[PDB]
Amino acid sequence: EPVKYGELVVLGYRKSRFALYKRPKANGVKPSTVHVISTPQISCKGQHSISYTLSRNQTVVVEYTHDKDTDMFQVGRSTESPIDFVVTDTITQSTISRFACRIVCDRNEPYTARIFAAGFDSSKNIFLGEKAAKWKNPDGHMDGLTTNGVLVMHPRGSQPGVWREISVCGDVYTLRETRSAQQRGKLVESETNVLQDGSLIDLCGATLLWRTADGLFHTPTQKHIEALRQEINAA
Repeated sequence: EPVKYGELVVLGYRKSRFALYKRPKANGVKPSTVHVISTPQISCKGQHSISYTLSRNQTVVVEYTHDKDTDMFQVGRSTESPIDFVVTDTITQSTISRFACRIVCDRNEPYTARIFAAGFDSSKNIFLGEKAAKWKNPDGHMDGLTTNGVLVMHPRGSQPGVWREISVCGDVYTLRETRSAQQRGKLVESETNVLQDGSLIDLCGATLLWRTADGLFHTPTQKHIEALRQEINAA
């Protein structure tokens, strides 16, 4: 009983193309207890945690727990243990993040893949410092954007679609004024962070092509070569 979620492919113009398979024992996490605390002078939890540091005092700490029905896959430029696919730039300095983003996959059918901005570090942490876009929504919960952000788009199946920012909790947002301003975009309550076949993900410095399991199983990505170049003409 082997199961492949799908595949990642680095668009040209540390490997080429990373496939994703349902790991034996669930990797996934999902958030729980929240702690809020002020301080004259970053902090977190010896577990999976995300830290939102609002003032020079108050800091929210969302401590993530084991999720039974999901697998996590981390992408970024770090080569430490928690990164599952190392992505280098697609050329000076270095734009991509060490822990760019997570791909969380449902372990039961139809094995949906969803993307989240930021990956946990070699310490189980995401840190969101003052100098980075954050907020609480009416839902009650905290959320933020990564400094550069993860941008996702999906084309019409004809193709070139619209680019969007992914928060650190899913939630789709319209682009910032300019790529990475502290001023975040606007919510899109009606779009999700689901990766449908042939979605594009810009990690800021590299682009990746998501491919659904059934996706590849019907069309080879070779036929989609021209469109991807016509569509990468969105930038």
